[PDB]
Amino acid sequence: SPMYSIITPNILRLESEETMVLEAHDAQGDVPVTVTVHDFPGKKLVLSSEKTVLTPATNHMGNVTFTIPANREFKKGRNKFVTVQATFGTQVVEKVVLVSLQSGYLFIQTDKTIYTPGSTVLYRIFTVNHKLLPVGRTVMVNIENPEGIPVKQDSLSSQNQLGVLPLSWDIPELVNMGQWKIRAYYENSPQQVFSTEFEVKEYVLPSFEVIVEPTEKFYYIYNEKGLEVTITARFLYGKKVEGTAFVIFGIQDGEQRISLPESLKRIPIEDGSGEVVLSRKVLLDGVQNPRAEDLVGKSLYVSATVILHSGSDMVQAERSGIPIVTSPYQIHFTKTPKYFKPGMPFDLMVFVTNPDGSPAYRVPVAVQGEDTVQSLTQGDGVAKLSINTHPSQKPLSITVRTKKQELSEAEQATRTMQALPYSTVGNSNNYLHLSVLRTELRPGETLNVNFLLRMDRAHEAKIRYYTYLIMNKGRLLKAGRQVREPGQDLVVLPLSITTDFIPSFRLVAYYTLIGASGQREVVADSVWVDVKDSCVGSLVVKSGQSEDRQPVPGQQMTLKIEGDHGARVVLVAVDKGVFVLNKKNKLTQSKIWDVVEKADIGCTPGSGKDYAGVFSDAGLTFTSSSGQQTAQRAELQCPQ
Amino acid sequence: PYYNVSDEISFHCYDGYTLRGSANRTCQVNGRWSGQTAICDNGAGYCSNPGIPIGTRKVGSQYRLEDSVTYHCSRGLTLRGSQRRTCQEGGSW
Amino acid sequence: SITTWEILAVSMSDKKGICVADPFEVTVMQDFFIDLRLPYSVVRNEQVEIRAVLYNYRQNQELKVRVELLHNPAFCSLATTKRRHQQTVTIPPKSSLSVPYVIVPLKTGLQEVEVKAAVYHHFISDGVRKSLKVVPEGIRMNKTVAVRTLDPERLGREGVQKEDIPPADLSDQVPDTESETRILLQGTPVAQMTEDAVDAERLKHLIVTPSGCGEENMIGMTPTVIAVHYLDETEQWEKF
Amino acid sequence: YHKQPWQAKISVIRPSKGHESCMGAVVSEYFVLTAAHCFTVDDKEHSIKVSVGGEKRDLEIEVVLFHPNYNINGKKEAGIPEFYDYDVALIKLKNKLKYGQTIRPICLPCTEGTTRALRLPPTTTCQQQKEELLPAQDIKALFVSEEEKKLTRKEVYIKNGDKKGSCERDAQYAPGYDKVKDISEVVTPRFLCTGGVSPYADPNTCRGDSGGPLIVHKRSRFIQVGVISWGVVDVCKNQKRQKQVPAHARDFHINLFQVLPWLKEKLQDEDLGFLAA
Amino acid sequence: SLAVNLIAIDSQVLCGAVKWLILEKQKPDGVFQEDAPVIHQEMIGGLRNNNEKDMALTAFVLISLQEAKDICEEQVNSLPGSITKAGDFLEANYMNLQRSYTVAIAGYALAQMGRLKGPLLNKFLTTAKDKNRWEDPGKQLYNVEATSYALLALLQLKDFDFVPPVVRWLNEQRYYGGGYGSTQATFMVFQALAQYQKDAPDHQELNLDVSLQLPSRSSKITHRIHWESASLLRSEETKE
Ligand SMILES: *[C@@H]1O[C@H](CO)[C@@H](O)[C@H](O)[C@H]1NC(C)=O
Repeated sequence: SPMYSIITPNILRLESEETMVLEAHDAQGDVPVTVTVHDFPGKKLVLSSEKTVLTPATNHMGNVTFTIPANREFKKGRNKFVTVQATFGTQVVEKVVLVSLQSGYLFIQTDKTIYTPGSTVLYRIFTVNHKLLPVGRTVMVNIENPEGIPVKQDSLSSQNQLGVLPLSWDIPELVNMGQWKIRAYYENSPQQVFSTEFEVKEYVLPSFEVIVEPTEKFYYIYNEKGLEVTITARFLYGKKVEGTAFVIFGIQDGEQRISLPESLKRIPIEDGSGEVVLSRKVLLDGVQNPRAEDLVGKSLYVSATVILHSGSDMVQAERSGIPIVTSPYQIHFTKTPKYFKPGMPFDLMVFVTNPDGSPAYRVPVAVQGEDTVQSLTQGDGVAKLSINTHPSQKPLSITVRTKKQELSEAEQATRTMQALPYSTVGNSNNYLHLSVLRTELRPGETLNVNFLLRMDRAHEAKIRYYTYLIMNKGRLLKAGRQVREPGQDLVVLPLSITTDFIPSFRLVAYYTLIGASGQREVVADSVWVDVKDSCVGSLVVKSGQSEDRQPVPGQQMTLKIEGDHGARVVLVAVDKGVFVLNKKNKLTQSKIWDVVEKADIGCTPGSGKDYAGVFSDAGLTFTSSSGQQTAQRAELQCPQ
Repeated sequence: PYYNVSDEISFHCYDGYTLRGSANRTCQVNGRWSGQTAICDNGAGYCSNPGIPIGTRKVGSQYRLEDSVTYHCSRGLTLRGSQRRTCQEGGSW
Repeated sequence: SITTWEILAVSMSDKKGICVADPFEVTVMQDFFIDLRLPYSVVRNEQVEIRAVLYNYRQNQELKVRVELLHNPAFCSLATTKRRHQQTVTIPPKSSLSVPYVIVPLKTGLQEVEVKAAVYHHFISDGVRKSLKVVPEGIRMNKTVAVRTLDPERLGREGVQKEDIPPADLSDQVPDTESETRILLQGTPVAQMTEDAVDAERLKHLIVTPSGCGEENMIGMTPTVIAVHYLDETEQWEKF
Repeated sequence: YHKQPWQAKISVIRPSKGHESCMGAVVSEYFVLTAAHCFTVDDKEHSIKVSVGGEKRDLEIEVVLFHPNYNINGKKEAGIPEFYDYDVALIKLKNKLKYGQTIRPICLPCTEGTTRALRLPPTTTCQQQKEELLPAQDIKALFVSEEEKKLTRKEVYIKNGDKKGSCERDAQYAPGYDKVKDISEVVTPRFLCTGGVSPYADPNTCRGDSGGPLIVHKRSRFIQVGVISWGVVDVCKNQKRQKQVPAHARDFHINLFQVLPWLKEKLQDEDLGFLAA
Repeated sequence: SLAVNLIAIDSQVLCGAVKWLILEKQKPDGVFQEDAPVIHQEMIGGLRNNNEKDMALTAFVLISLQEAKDICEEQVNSLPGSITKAGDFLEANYMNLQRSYTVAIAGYALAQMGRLKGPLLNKFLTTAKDKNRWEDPGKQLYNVEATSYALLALLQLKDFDFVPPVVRWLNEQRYYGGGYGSTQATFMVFQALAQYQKDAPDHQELNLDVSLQLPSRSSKITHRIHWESASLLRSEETKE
C-alpha cells in the first residue's frame, strides 16, 4: 500500500515562505498533489494553495513553497495554528502546525551609549526578516523613561527605505537620569518586542582610560600567591599615564557586595602602568568564615582609580566577576545529544570553557570508561570523543574529565550526563547514525556526512537511498537523496558548505522500508553542526592614507570602504572616551547571530526518543498516509 | 582659519534631519555669504529650528513654546538683529 | 578633539544582507596642545578654579609658552578689557603643566571659556574654546501642585468634568530665576472582565462513542462534538 | 464677526431634495476653488448656487471646471467605489466680485503674491515655497467649519513628517476601502493627511465642510495649500459631534502643489502671477 | 453545521435536510410544525413542555438554518426567503411570550437577524431575573439551556455590558453536561461559553477627550487617550 508523507517546520512563520517537502512510498506513475492551507480553528479557506506533480524521474519528491498572510485576522494570549492539508490524488494527508506571528528581527543602533541632559539621541532601526534581509514593514517604536513608562510612540514604515529607519529623540534639559530604553516591534507582532537601553546622566569625558586585568581570569582557592591585578592606564590618544592609583578589593555574594577595607593599596603609576597584589591573608580575613572551601562559587571585584600628578583628571575603573573555582576549566554537554543507539558508536560534543566563559584552547579530555581515547580541545572550545554502546536498553551514563597535565586530579573539572535509548518501531533494532568529522567549518569548504546503518540482512537490500534535509535559521535550505547499494554499511555525502549555513545548520536523514510483516517502519536521525559565525558578505573600513603618521586636529583624510555592491552603508564616529563610562549595548555581528541562533525551531542537539521525535526535536513535521506522523507542537518556544 | 573671496562652503545635515535654505554658499566681495542661512531641523519642536547664522553662536536646543534662544557674535563683530528670540504661540520666533 | 575616533560601519545589502563592520580607530594627536577641562556646571556668583593643562610631547625639546585667558564679561577674572592675565612658563620635554585659573560666573546660561598659548622662537600655537553651564544659586526643587484623577460619568456631569488647578507656591523662589510647570496626562487600564474557561480536566467524560438508532446516535454524538468544539476554542487540549 | 472673507458656501439643488452642501474659497474675481465630488456631469448651472460674504442672495455661476484627471468611478474594477484623486474644481462666476470687508481672495501656492506673504525674495522658485509651506514635519494648519449657522476655525496638524504613513494606512477603515489590496493606491501623492490623536487631538471635517480650504496661518497671512476631499469616519450627522471619535478617524485633502499645472492654466487671466517652474 | 470544521460533511446531506424543512415542513406563516415527535422526549430539552410549541419549535429550526446559511447558500436558493418568513412570525409574537425559556431561544433567533430591537429587546433583558439568568420554575435542563441561548444572544448583540453577570452564573453553577436528557443543555452550555471565549473583550471603553486651557494661551490643548495609546506621558511645559 502507498505512503504519502509530508515534512514542514514545527512552527510556520507569517509573511515568509515556508518550504514543504512532499514524498511518496512507493506507488507508480504521476500523482497530482494539491496543497491547501487553512486557518484554525474552523476551515476558513483559504490562506495559500499550491499545486505540483510527483514524477518518478525526480524520485517522487515535491518542492512547494507557500506564503502565509498577513491577514489581520491573526490578532491576545494563547497561540494560533493553521491546518496544513495536502491531497495526493484521493488520499488526503493533513496536519496542523503551530504559527509564529513573528515577522522578523529588529536591531536598534544608538550613536552613543550615554547621553547628557540636553543632547539628542540619534538612533536607527533595521527591519529584516527571518533571513536577515531588507524588508519594508510597519514598526511601532516606543521610548520608555527609567521608570519604564513610554514618553514617545511612533509608527514608521521601512517601505521604500531599504530597511533603515533613521530616527532621533531630543533629551529635555530637565530630565530624569537613569537607564532609558528604546523598545520596538512589528505592527503584526505586538508580542515580539526588541529593546535597546541608553544611560542619561551628567558627566564629562575623561582624558585617559583605566584598564584592570588580573594575571588570571579566575582565582584558585589554595593559591598562596594571592590575586595579582595589573593596572594599565593610558591617554585616549595612545600616550601613557603618569600618576597614582587607588585600588581596593571585595567579595561579591549572590547579588551582594562585601567590601574589604583591609585590602586597600596605593601603588604609583609609572610609565603608564602599575602592579597590585591581593594577599591571600586579607582575603580570608574579610569573611567571618574560617573554612576557605566556602568561598568556592563566589567572585571578586577590583576598584581602581588613577589620578594624574596635575590633579586635573580622575578615572574610576572596575573588574567584577572573578570566579573563585577549584578547577581552571569547566565541562558542558549542552552540545551533546541526549539520545544514543544501542550498539552503535556514540559521539560526544564536549564543550570545555574557562571560569569566565571563554573557550579553552587545547585541553586533553577523556572518559572514565576507556583510556587512551583522548582529543585535544580545538579553538572554539569543542572536543571530539566517541565511546562505544551496548545493544542493551539500559540508560547510558558518561563521565568526562580533563587529563590536563601540570595539574593534580583534585584540581580538575568533571561533568556527568545521561542519554536515553532510541525506541524502534516494533523493536526491529533498525537504527541510523550520522557521524561528522568535527572541524571548524568555513563557508566555501566541503563537509563529509556519514550514514551508518544498523539492521539485519532480512531487509537491508530494500534500503536503496536516504533522505537528508538541511535546517537553517528555521527553514529548509536544501533536500535531496543519498543512493545506496545493498552491502554498503557506510556511505559519504559530499556536502558543499556555502554562506547560507551561517551560523549553524541541522541535518536530518531517514529511510523507509517494509520490515516485520507488511509493517511500514520509519527510522531517522539528526545532527547539529556549527559554522564559523561571520558576515554574510563582507565589510571592511580602513585608512585611505599611505600610512604616514598620525592625523592632525582639523585635517582631511581618505576613508576607504570595502563593502558589498548595491549595499547601503551607514556610518558613525564616536570618541573612545565615551566607552570609558559605558561600553554596553554595543551593536556587534556576534550579537546579531546570537539572536538568530536563539530562535531556532529546534531544541535537542540531535536525535530523539523515536522517529517522530527526531523530526520534532530538529524542526520538522513528518506525516505520511500510512499513519506515521510527528508529535504535535503547541508552544512557540522550546520546552523548559 | 579664514575664508577669502569667492570661497565656497557646503552644508549637510545628519540622518533624520531636513536641510532648509542654501546648501552651497560663496563668500562675496561684500564680506558676506551668498544665499540664505543653512539650518538642519528635525521638526520635533513647536517652532522650527531658528538655526545658527554664519558667525553667530546659538544657546538653546529646546524649541518648545515660550522657550528662548540667545545669540553671540565673534570677537570684533557687531550683532545685528535680535540677540534673544522667544518661540511665540502660533509657531513663530 | 585630540583622541581616537572609533568609526563604525553597517552595510545593508538587498542581496547579501545585514553586516556590521569592525571598529576602525583613528588616533588624532598633536605635539603641543592645551587640555582645558571644565566641570559640567558651576554655580553663579561662586568663585571656582578651572585647570588648563598644557601638554608637551616633544621627545627632547623644552618649550617657552605664554598661555593667556581671554576676557569675558560673563566671568570675573584678573583679565579685563584692557588687561591681559597671562603667564610665561617653560614646559620640560615629554611632560605637562597645569595652569590654574580662578574665575567667577557672573551670569547664568551656557557661557564660553577660551584659552590660547604660543611658544617662543617657534611657529607653534594652540587654543581651546569650550562651554560650561552656570546653574543659578539655590537648589532644584519640584513642588507637586496636585494629582487629580480623570474619569467622567463617575465624578463628572452631563458627560463633562471640570478640574481647577491653583498656581504653584514659589514663595521662596530665588530672585531673578525662571521656572516651568510640567502638566502631565496618562491613561490607565481599566483592563478587566474576561472570565475563566472550564478546565478540560472536567470534560474527560464527554467523549462518548456515538451509537443507537436514528435518535440515540445523535444523543451519543452530541457530548463528543460539542466537547471538541469547546476545546478547540479554549485550546485546552494540553491539560486534557 | 466675519474673519473668513475667502470662505464660500456652495449648495446644489437636486430632485426630491438633494441640497448638496459643500464649501469653496474665493481665489479671484471670478473663480472659486472647491471640491469636485460636490458636483456631477448631470448637475446644470441653474441648479448650482454659490453664496459668499454671508450675502442672503445666491450668485449665478457660468461654468464648473473639473480636473482633467478626475474620475471618481475609475476604480470600480478593483472593487473601489470611491476614488477622490485630483478632487478639485473651479467655479467661474457670471459677475465680477467687488472685494470688501467680507469678500477677499486667498493666497495660492506658487504666486508672486504668496512670495511676498512669506516675505521671501522675488527669486524664490516654486519648489522653495513647497519647502516653506509644507516641510517634512508635523505642519500646523486649520480649516473653516460651520457650527450652528456660525463659522469657526479648527486648528489641525498635517501629517507630513514621519507620522505620514501612520495617517495614510488608516484609510483602510474607510467605508468601501475595507477590502483594498494596496492602501497606497487609494491614497495618491495628491493627498495631504490630517486629523488624529498625535501629536494632538485634531478636530475632524464634516460633510458640509467638504471642499473647505486647508489654510496655513503664517506671518499673519492665510495660505491655502489643500482642499478638503474625504474623511475616514463620519463624525457629523446634523445632530451632535461624535465625541467618541476613533483613533483612526483621519481626514484627507488635495495638495495644491500637485494640481498647479491645472490652476496656472485656468487662472492665467486673473493676474495672480503664477511662477514658471 | 458545527462539525463541518472538524470532519467532512457532505453538502448534499446538510443542505438536503435544510431544503426539506423549508419546502415541506413550513407553512406560509413561516412556522415549523412537528408531525412525528421523537421517541426520546428528553433530548429535545426545553421543548418537552409545550406551553408555546409554535414559538419554540419555529425558533429552534430557524437557528439551525442560520447556522448552515453560509454553507447551503449555494444550493438552497429559497433559504433567505424562508429565514425571513420565520423571522416575521417570531417578531410578531415575541411581545406575548410568558416562559423565560421561549424568550431566550426566540431572542437569539431574532438576534442573528438584528431584528431584536425596541420593546422586543427590552423584554428579552427584563425577563432575566437578577440580570443573570433566564430561569423557569421547574427542572434544571430547562434553566441552563435557556440561559445559554440568551448568552449567545447577548454576544450576538455585542452587549458585553450585560454578558459578564450571565456567564458568571453559568460557571458558578458547575454543569459539565452528561447524564440523562442532557443532550440540549450540554450542546448549548458549551456552545455559549466557547463562543464567549472568542467574543470576550479585554477592558472598558478608554476614550478620554481631555482638553486643558491656560490663561496665558489663546487656543486650547486637546488630547485623546485610547486603549492602544494608553500609559503615555503627554506633558506640556509653561514657563509662566
Ligand atoms: C522631584 O525631583 C527630585 C529630583 O530628581 C526627585 O528627587 C524627587 O523624587 C522628585 N519628586 C517627584 C514627585 O517625582
